[PDB]
Amino acid sequence: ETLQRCLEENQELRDAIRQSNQILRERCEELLHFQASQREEKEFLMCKFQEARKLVERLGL
Amino acid sequence: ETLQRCLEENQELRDAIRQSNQILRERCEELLHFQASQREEKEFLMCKFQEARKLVERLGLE
Amino acid sequence: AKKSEELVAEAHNLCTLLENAIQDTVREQDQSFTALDWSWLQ
Amino acid sequence: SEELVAEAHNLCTLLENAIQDTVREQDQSFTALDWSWLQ
Repeated sequence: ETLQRCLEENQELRDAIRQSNQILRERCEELLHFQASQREEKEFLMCKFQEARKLVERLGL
Repeated sequence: ETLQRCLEENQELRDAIRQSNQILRERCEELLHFQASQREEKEFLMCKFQEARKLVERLGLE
Repeated sequence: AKKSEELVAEAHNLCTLLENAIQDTVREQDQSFTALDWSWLQ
Repeated sequence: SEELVAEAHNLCTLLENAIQDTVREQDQSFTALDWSWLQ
């Protein structure tokens, strides 16, 4: 029947959204971790190139 | 009426996934763009690292 | 189960969060080393 | 609808891949370079 066909589609629709929702959720957490990794790489790189600037100046004197 | 509640929910869910799909595509494109700028930034930093290593080489031979 | 109103809200809020995570990542990265004074390279 | 559902799976897979690539590229770190010429 009509209600059973309709309920099969309903479940299929909810399963889909529920699956994407879990993917978004995990991907979002991953991207938030990547922001920490990204600020850490940059912080390291700022230090390193500040060190380089200081050496170069230092050596110039 | 139970069938009516279902067809109305199916249309709402279908609408959400249809919106959601057009949004996912846009998000994928931003990430592609973000990969192109990450790549330009590293290439730039690699030139700077190289120039700075060589300038320190130069100066240390005062 | 979830009410339908509810699955859609969740999925809407998760969409927003991903758009914002992306934007935040892109904004922090656009905060670029090229904007620094490298004229010490001389 | 079967197509909307198939497309969504397809876009999620692409979003998955796109995020993975990004967090693999940014894992090639400058911490790997030799910085000992700083002394």
